[PDB]
This record gives sequence, structure tokens and C-alpha cells, in this order.
Amino acid sequence: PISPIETVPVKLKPGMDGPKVKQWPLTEEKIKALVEICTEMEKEGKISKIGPENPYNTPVFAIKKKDSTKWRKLVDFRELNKRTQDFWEVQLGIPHPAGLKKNKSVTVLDVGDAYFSVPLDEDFRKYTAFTIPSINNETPGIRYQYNVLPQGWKGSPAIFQSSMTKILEPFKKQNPDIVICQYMDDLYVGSDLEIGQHRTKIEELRQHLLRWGLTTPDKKHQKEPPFLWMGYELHPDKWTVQPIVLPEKDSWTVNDIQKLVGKLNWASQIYPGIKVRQLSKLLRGTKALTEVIPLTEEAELELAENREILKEPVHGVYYDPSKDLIAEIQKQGQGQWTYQIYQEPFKNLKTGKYARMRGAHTNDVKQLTEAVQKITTESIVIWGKTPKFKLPIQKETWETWWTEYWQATWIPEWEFVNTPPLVKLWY
Amino acid sequence: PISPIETVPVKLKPGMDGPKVKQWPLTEEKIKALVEICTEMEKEGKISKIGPENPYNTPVFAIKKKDSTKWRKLVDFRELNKRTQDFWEVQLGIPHPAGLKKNKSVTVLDVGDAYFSVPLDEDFRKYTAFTIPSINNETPGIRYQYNVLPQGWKGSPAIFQSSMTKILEPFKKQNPDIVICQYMDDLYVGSDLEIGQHRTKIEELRQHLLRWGLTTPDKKHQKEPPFLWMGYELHPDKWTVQPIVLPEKDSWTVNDIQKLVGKLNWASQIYPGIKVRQLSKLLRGTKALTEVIPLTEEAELELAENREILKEPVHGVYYDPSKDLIAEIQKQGQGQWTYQIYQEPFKNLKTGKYARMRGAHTNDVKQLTEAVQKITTESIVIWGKTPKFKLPIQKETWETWWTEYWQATWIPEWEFVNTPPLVKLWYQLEKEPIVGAETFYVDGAANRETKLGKAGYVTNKGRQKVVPLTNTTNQKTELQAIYLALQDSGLEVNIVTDSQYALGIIQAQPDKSESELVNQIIEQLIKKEKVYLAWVPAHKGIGGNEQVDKLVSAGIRK
Ligand SMILES: COc1ccc2c(c1)N(C(=O)OC(C)C)[C@@H](CSC)C(=S)N2
Ligand SMILES: [Mn+2]
Repeated sequence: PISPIETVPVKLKPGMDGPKVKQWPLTEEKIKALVEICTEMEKEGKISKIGPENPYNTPVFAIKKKDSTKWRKLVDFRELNKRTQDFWEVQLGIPHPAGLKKNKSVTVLDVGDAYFSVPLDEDFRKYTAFTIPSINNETPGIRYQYNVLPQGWKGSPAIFQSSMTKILEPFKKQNPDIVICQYMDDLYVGSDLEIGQHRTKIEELRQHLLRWGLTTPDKKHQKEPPFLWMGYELHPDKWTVQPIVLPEKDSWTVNDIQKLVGKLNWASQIYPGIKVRQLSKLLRGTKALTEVIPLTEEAELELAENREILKEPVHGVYYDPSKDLIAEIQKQGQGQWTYQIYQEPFKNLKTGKYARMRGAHTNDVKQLTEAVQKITTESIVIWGKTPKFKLPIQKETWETWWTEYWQATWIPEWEFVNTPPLVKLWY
Repeated sequence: PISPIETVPVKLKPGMDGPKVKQWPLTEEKIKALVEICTEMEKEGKISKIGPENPYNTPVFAIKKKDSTKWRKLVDFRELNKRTQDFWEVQLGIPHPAGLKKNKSVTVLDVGDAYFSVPLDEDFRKYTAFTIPSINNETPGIRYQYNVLPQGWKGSPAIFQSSMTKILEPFKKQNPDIVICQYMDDLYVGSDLEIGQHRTKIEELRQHLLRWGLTTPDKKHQKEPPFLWMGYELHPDKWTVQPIVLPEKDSWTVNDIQKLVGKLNWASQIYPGIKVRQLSKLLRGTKALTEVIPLTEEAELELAENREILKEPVHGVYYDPSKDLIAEIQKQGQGQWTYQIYQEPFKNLKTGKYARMRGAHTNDVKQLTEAVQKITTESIVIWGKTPKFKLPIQKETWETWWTEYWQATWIPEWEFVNTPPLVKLWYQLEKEPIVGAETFYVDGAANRETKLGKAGYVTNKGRQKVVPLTNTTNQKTELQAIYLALQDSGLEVNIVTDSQYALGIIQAQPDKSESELVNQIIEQLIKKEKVYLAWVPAHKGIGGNEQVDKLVSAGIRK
């Protein structure tokens, strides 16, 4: 509900104590970044300094929300998040826009600003405590705590939630074709309009949100233009499924046949509809691997038709919303990275692919980081929930770099899976 | 009337309550002793006459044996600081000297007493209460509570530094050019003024802390550098250590092994070359601290080498925020890696090592990255930025690897240093099947409940063979087969396995390993001019594989 210039009493879970998560050492430049940021936040009455009667502390990084001349503070309120939960007691009870993953254009506007206008309950403030590190331990660390709803805390949208609709209502009223579902910090405005127009509806909104006060910085490069490209205009309709496909041929060797058998024998864990023996006899006897063997008449069928058994999903179209959504990622060939997202082993709710080309996007880490943000953002669009990653990167390296090329304003949860030497075969 | 400082509002855990561990008496002896001390204190501040009303008690027990002409007062807050809340941490990240700045002057002021100065939140005093043994059976006994930071309690290191920092504030203010970090009790005022004006400043400061009511050992001079700080020796253009008491003893129990490692593993940071892999393994196969861990062959050797570099105590420098950092790495031995970070040739700031307790099979390269890695994480904390790596490996050797490697990887740019030994590859596996290369279909199964099993092959050239083995593993054997193959095969050959396991070990093209066997294989693959290795479904009866499987112990011939 709305409380006018008054406080809204938040709290924690059953037996739950504030977070005591350790701060990670940053570089000299992320330090000063934050120092400039926070000092000003301090002057604007947003945050405040804290004595030692506060054992609490949640992590923080300095990423470039956008790689502009301007840096940005990114608080990692994950753990703080788990430990609080009294909210779905929200006024609405609608699930996630099952059609949003369907629209033509899904632009992502981030209203994290707003939040800094609501006072946090003096009582709960303490759990928001963060610490700006100090190079090489010379100084205790700098310590502030929030006085307003903090971005990323999975509870500020909920407080604010009422003011949202109250604002959105009009735009939604008139523009009733467009879907507007929000997640964590940003909104997800969708529609089937032809680009040129969509963009404006987004822009009308922006100008609307901004009209009432709720600032939006999410401005695309220019004023009001005409020629098309790839930005944060997610196009849900076009992102499709990169299936597991078999090769085509006029020179298949015994190895060739072999690998094939191996691969289909695997797919039978997903699509048990597969068959192979009539493609397994071709190898009867111990022949060279290089030997070339004509793909037989009765054989040529299997391969051919298994190539259709794959183009059709399995018995797992079922997403239990209260089960964890997991994502895996194999670093294929080069430049390319493939993925999957299941909730249960071998029944992927989706299998995609990521890639780019070494320009400034030179290394593995920035690639992976992007393939992550990518898979995550998709996921929020589809189930409105980020998956748990199983990144194929030594944690150290991931932990020292993961920030460098990050731009989102959420932190999924990851883990470091350590090895895929066959699953790499195009999952 | 007057407490300078302001108090850091305190509290204890919700629902919990103060300690009441009652008075465990002792005769009237040391009672005068304490009574003398707690009265010289009672003055006005440090403590106070507790009324009758006092319910709590955290027992003061006099132990003068630690102090000479003086009878030391040592309380025990065991049951109070149990009941106390928690405070933000009292940072324990020994600023590694290596990331310290060159200074012309450095001074030091004891402040461990201050504790006793800072006032205590009134409402939390009602629990610091300690009781002195009087002489009778009746009611009144000597009741005294604290009114300052009781050394020993929980957040004393806490609320002190806070309090301390908010006190330095102004001096630190009017004196924009003088560094004053602290470490629990040691204050290190530092600057760049001749010892004279320096103690001018260090002069004003002592008076300042003094006006903010604090101690100072004496209106005396002050410093005494080099320093003995957390095992470090700090001169100006230098920093090091010397407490090396290293065992020449007959026997050696884990405890004096852990100290053995624990000691070199410290020397490690500034002596160019310490190794300690071997000594490590030792811990393997034990629990009790004073036990039989029959020392080993190579071990004495490691213990033997560093024993030398220690001969001439070393010296590390300080850092030039202006200059660029640099680290080179060299491959000490079979898996050990030694590095060092400097800013100017030979003027090291610190050094280190690296051994891969990681994995059970690895190769120079991966290791060399974990190293490059370990150093960066370090470097980031110690200096707030990452060094320029110079390493014994040509791009071509590594670029052809981070690429085929299935794991993500990012090295801050490096710089080929041709200082042999060189990190290289010994074999690459021909990424495609060979022609005219005999094709060996291999296997080696065992009974999961036995000691003996057998491995063998069947080729296209018609050759069939089986070898029987003593005390092996079903897995272990599949790697025997691979191994048998490479044995009676030509300089180029194709191998076909059903062991995702043997596949995965070899594929990772390892060079260093502890599995005696895998070290054999990793050997034949270098004598080989070309090796193609591929997999196939198990018990799926695929021409060549269907043959070695029924040619191996199928249950039992029966
Ligand atoms: C002669 O010892 C020193 C020489 C140089 C430095 C220090 C001590 N440093 C320090 O606090 O020492 C710690 C390790 C206890 C700090 C601050 S001293 C003002 C600095 S800037 N470099
Ligand atoms: Mn087998």
C-alpha cells in the first residue's frame, strides 16, 4: 500500500539475522569510483556513515551500467534478499505475462531511480550496510547504510509497487495492447507494433514516467531517428531454438559413422524415439577408422528420419515455477558458446546459442559474461526468473573478471562446473 | 563531569542476558594487590563503586606472575562477550608490507591502554561488573564496574579504533600531509620531515590524543625502526624477516612439520626460490599432532635447498604508486612455480610460489595460468591493480591452447621471456583419424570385487592380444588398454576406447600426473609422431568394439 511521506515497516524471515557477507577487494579505480559516488549519495541524504554497532555488510562493485565516462555502484543484495520475504502480500495475484516472450519487441526500461525517493524503515536500515574496501588493508574500510529503498534489494519494488501502477495506469489505460510487466529493477515494455512506432510508445512512456518525476536514463543513443540495429530491444519472437543436428554427406568414414552412432545413442536419453542398429551394422567387423564405407540403402533411412525425430520436443514442456531453473553453458568451437536451461536433468526447457566475433570482444571471459547476461535476460522474459548458472570457468578468474564486462543490474547465482569432454557435442 | 569522546551505543543478543558466573574466592593475599590497582583506577573514571543492585559478575583473577615488580590485573569476560552482540569486524588483513609506501620518517605510539580511556555506553556498563573478595560471611563485598573499554571484552578492539579514528579526525584534518594508520595498539604516524619537525608533528599529536584524554608511554622521544611487526622487519628502503628456527632434529611429528611448512611458507614471500610440495603430502595419513610420519626421500632435499637461500637474509622494497608493476614466473620443478613482482630490475617487492594440489592430472600451461591467476588476485589486494606479466611461454604455445581448452580464460597481457626452462607442449593429439595407421580397438575390464583384471586389443591388421594384470581397477585398466595399444603400435596409430574415463584423462593432454600409469602413457605419446584417440558407446556392439569386449573377461568364460 501507499504510505504518504511515512515509513513502511519491513522485516526479516523466521530465524534470520542480517547478512554478514564479505566484501571483495576491488581495484584502486573501482574504489575511487565508489568513493565519488557514495560521497555524493551521502550529501543527498541517500546513504549514511555507520559505527561498529553494525556487524552487517553486503558486497558492492563498480561496473559501468553503460561503458560511458560515468561509473556506477552495483550493490549485491542477494543474501540480504533471501533473508526477507513478507511481500507477495502485494495487492495483485497475476502470474508472469505468458505472452511477453511472444511480442515482437520487448524494450527494457530501468526505473531504479524512483526507489531513492522512498524512506526505508529506520529499523531495517541496518541490514543494508555495505563497506567500500581499502587498498591493501591500510584502512578499516568505509561503511554506509541505506536510508531509502535501495536498488536491487528485492523489496524496494514491492514497497513502491503501489506507486507504480498508480503511475503506469494511464499509459496502460490508453495503450492497452502493450504488455508492461516489471522485474526486480526494470520494467519490460512489449508489443507487436512495427519498430518505428514501438520505439515511440516506449518513448511516450519514458516521457510520461519522467513527466511525473520517475526519471529514466535508458535513452537509446539519439532523439527521434529512422535506421535499424541491435540494442536492448529484445525481440522475443525471433529468438528460436538451436537444435542438435546431424551432418550431411558424400565422404563418411568409419570414424564418421562411429561418432554419429555415439551422438544418436546419447540423444536417446532425451528423445527415446531414436533408433540406430541399422546404422550400427555398417561397422560390423574391425575396419580402419579412415576406411570409407558407402552409406547403405536401408541405412540411409535411419539417419535421414532421425533428422526429423529431433525436430520435435519432449515430455518436459513443464515448468514447475517453484523449482530452480538451471542453466549450463559449453564453450563450443570458438567465438561461439552453446547453452541449455532445464529444471530437471536431460529435459531442457530451452537450448540456445551465443556468439560474436573478436573485435573488442576478444576474450573468453567477456564472451561468457555476455553469454550469461544474455541467457539470463532471455530467462527473465520467459519465466520472469533468472537461472542458476554452471559456468565453465575457474572461480578465481571468473571472480576477478565477471565485473569487467557486466552491465545488467541483477546478479544471477552461479557455480563453477568443472568439466565437459563429450557433452560439448552440440547440446 | 567530562568524558571527551562520545559512546558507541551498545547491545547484546535479543533475549539473551549478562553473565553471572559468581565469585570463586581465594584467600586475602593478592586481594590487597588488586585492591591497590582497582583503587588507583577507581579515581573518577576507569571504573566505579557498584551499588547493592549489581546482578552480574565477570571474575577478575590476579596473575602477577606475568608482571614483575607489578601485580597484573587480568579479568576474563568469557561469559560476557558470549552474551555481547557482534560488531563490524576489526580488520585482520595484515597490510602486507610489500604494498607500503616509501617514507623518510615513521614513528610509533603505544595505545593499548586507550581501551581503558574511552567511555562505555552507560547502559552496557551494568554488565561489566567484577567482584573482589572481602573478608566475611555477611553481605557486603567489594563491588566495582567498568566505565571504559575493559581490555578482554568483545568489541574493545572495535569501539576503540572507531573512537580512535573519530579522535584523529581533526589532527588528521589540520595536517593534510601526515599518514596515520593503526594496527590494534600500534599507531604508525608517518611523514616526510626531518626527524626534528617530524616529532614536532608527532609532538602536537600526542598532546592532541592527550587532550582527547589518552596515554603515551612518556613525554620521551618515540620510534625504534626497524620494527618487529607481525613477523616483519621494517627499515625504510627495506622490509624482511629473520625468526628462522629450522629443525635439524632426528624425529619429526606433524606438529613440527606444520611449523616446518608454516615457516618456509612465510619465508616464501621474500626469498627467491622456496619449494614445499613434498613436505605437504606428509600430512596424508594422520590425525594426531604428535605422530609417526616416516619422513621421505625427496622431502629431505627440499628441506635441504631452501636451507641454502636462507643463508643470506633477503630484502624487499617499497612501492612506487607512480611506476608499473611487473611479475615473471619460472618453473621451479615438477609442478612447483616460483614468481616475483618488481617495478625496477632486481628491486623485488615480494615473491612467491605455486603448486597444483588442484586436479589429479594437469599440464604446465594450466598450472602456469593458475599461477598467473593466484598472483593477480594477490596483486589486486596487495596493490590495488594487476602487474605486467612476463612468462616463459610463446604466444603460439599458449594461444593454441587457451583456444582448444574447453574452459574460459583471461590473462592480463603477457610478455615472452626466453629464460629456460620453457613451458611447452609435448604432444598434441591429431584432431582427425589417420589413414594407413593401424587401428587398435581396445579394452580392459575387471571384476569390481577383485584384485586381478586384464586389458587388450584387436586390430584391423588382424592382430589380437590380451595381458593379465595384478591388483588393478576396472577404470585403471581401460587406461592399461590405451597403454597396451601405444605399446605394440607404430609411430602413428588410431585407438578406439569405450572409457569416457580414459578418453577424458588423455584428451586433456596432461604431462604431469601422479597416477604412475598415466605417466607411462604420457610418455609413449611423445615417442609417437601421431596419435588419434576416439570413443564409442559401451556394450553397443560396434564391429571392432564388440570384439574386444567378448575377448575380455565376460563375467567368466563359464
Ligand atoms: C618503517 O615502517 C614503515 C615504512 C613505510 C610504511 C609503513 C611502515 N606503513 C605502516 O603503517 O606500517 C605497517 C606495516 C605497520 C604505512 C603507514 S606508516 C605512516 C606506510 S604509508 N608505509
Ligand atoms: Mn570396456
